[PDB]
Amino acid sequence: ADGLAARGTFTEQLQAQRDLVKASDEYYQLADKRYRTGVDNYLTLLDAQRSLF
Amino acid sequence: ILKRLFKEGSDVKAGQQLYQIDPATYEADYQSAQANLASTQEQAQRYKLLVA
Repeated sequence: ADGLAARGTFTEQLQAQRDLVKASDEYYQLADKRYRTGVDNYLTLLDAQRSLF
Repeated sequence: ILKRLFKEGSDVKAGQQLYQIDPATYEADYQSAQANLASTQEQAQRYKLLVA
């Protein structure tokens, strides 16, 4: 029964954490766009990589 | 006044440089305004690419 509970609600956690990884990934992509344009320095891009990892 | 340029008693056109008053104190703020323009121009041309 506890395994059926985990199979019943771990999908609604894995989809949420995958959306979190995708949101942080496109956050890092926007921070890399800001860096390669030249607005912010390299340390904010390293903070974006810290959050994505 | 540094140098008179026109020929006296001659014809002038609409916009001929007659005299040349000393620009030593009115070019040394043009460099300041040009430096501020060279900063804000690069900032605006980076934000124009970054808004897209």
